[PDB]
Amino acid sequence: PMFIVNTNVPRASVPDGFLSELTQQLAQATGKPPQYIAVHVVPDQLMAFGGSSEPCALCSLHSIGKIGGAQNRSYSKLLCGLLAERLRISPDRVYINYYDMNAANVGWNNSTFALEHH
Amino acid sequence: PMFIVNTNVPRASVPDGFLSELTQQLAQATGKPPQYIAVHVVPDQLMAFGGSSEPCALCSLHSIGKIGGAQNRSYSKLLCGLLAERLRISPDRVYINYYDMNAANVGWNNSTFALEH
Amino acid sequence: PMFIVNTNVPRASVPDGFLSELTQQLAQATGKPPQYIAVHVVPDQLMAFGGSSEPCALCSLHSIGKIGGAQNRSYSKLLCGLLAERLRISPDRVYINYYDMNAANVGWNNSTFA
Ligand SMILES: O=C(O)/C=C/c1ccc(O)c(O)c1
Repeated sequence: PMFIVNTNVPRASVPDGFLSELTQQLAQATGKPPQYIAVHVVPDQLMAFGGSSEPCALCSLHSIGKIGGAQNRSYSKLLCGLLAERLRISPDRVYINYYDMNAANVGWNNSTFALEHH
Repeated sequence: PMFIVNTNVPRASVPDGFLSELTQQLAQATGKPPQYIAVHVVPDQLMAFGGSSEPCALCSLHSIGKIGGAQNRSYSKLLCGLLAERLRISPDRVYINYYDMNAANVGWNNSTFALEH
Repeated sequence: PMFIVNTNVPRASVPDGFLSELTQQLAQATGKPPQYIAVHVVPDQLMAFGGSSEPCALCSLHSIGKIGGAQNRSYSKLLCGLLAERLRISPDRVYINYYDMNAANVGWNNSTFA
């Protein structure tokens, strides 16, 4: 799984340990080994949410499977809680786009995760 | 709705009220309250369009609904219009990827927009 | 086609000619004319892959068609090769998301591709 956070919170406000905590907590939430998890945090962004430049975040989570109604609600509670506690961003100023990727459409290590056909 | 612009135009060339302008214009175009509109502008990018580093932009518009053939051409005229006028980017050097998101696949406020099941 | 690379490799390590090489090689691999290929490289990113900050890349390739099982494997071999040779990123620390775009969902030049 791959998690990206873009935010107008400044770099100096991102705590030591943030990327490792996201890695661990995502591995736990998705039931996937942490070796697979990629995390990417982009601070100091020029952004508005509702026309206002109070802290906010635009995020994406891409996974092959483990995406769905109940699961995505759990991920949102986890990730919003982390963004609130660590970055001081209000949960109602956060969007997370969830993408259930097909294995054939994820490249890795010179190939893709679809090894069965064609 | 969420609109993201990545561009090689420098930061100093982005006008002070551009984020506010995009917000109001997208609210009107989509018929959604501005409170739901998020805008993200990323200047000074290392990018090329057709092998050239003249001004260009790579963009995305995500919405739950209000995405489709006729609507998207309307969004393209509006957004290219704004990019040309405000950032001085030729419309033929802009790409906009449109995504019609399912409510269940958009997280917000500790949950998603799918409150029904 | 639109190709984006986000990486923690520093800007100073991106070699002269990298965007041109990406453009030319994507044109060759996808068949599409180079005049319409857009490439975007974002270095110096705060990133981890498997919990480690050794060099890594998160990438996307969007194309109207030319996306599929065998074609995507070929793109991955090409693009991981370039990231390995040019940016010194191990291929097993690269993810590439492939998107087959509907022409009505791609804006360009005041309109769409449909
Ligand atoms: O990134 C995008 O928004 C898509 C751009 C694009 C532009 C021209 C093409 O022929 C194509 O397949 C895709």
